Amino acid sequence: GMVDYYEVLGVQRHASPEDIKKAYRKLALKWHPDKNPENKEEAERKFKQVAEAYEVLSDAKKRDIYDKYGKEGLNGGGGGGSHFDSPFEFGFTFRNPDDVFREFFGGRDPFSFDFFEDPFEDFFGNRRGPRGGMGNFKSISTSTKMVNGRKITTKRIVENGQERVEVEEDGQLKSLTINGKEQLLRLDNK
Repeated sequence: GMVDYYEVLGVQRHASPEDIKKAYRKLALKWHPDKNPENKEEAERKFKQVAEAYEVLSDAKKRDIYDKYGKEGLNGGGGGGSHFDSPFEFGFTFRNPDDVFREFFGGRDPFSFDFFEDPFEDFFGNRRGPRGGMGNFKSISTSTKMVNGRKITTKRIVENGQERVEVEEDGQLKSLTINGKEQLLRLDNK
């Protein structure tokens, strides 16, 4: 009948490889972890499914199998009674969906721009930019002590060459300094 991966892509069984590429790219954005983190439940599940769907469905070796079977799947060739040459299952494991998207996109929004959607030009940091960026951290020094029953924690965080000191008391930020310039926390109403 049809291959379930088509339903994952949201297309018809007669969709071309190029149309598979379309759905793949579109859904890569649509259900991207950073696109819809609010519904991470539906997003994660479908996002990962898309990885599998694309990789397998787009494989000519699997298409050969599907053509033999008639898109029947379970023992399709036997049920249909077909006689075509096809590749065999050799105990192949499942691939990390994240690695799939890493290969083809880099784990990033397919429809993003390096000149317009610059991660390092984002006040809020909703483009995988600095301020919590992986590989951007040089070194973090953490030291905690007890003062009059109070938990005093000081963190020296170096990121992108910039140093910021964070001093907390019982889990509450008391002082914050950036490159020797103390910032006023009273301005932070987030």
